[PDB]
Amino acid sequence: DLVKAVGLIAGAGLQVPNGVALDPAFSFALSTEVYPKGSPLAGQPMYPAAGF
Amino acid sequence: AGLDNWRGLNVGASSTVSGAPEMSPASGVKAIVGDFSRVHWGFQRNFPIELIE
Repeated sequence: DLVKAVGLIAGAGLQVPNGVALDPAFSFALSTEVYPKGSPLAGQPMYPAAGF
Repeated sequence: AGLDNWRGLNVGASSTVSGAPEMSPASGVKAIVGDFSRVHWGFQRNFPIELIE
């Protein structure tokens, strides 16, 4: 939903998004997945989450 | 942010490739790829901003 949300604003190629307001009940709803070793950005949070 | 390089090519992004606001029904074209050295273009004369009163 977050990706589709930022896609809704940045989809037309207009209005570059920045700054995200989250809710505490929605911060935990996000998965704490992290990029593997193979790809770059290794050891970096894939989502805002709440555990980091 | 729109990537500037893709597989060793030069990538530029603008609303001219389809001409969404300028054209009316839109061409529907999403991309134009090729040897852009084959197209010769230039300003034979380029004026600055002129104020007429």
